[PDB]
Amino acid sequence: GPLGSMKTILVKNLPSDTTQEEVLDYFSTIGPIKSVFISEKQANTPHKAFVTYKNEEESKKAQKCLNKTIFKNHTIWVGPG
Repeated sequence: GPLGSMKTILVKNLPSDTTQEEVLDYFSTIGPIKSVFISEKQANTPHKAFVTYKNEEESKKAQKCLNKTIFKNHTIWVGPG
């Protein structure tokens, strides 16, 4: 699609001690990633991170392939930014 922001997806529920490199490694299974942002923790809210893919085709596939997968010992949710 035409909007570059779409290449950035939201990852919910990563463990609090997860590193940016670990996110890179896990999400790079789908395709190349430009950047990883682990957001500051919001009060009373699950952890959130944003992964920006090089290609929208791969960000879409990541949502399908990685939603409700098990990252170490946490289930994670993956969807649109």
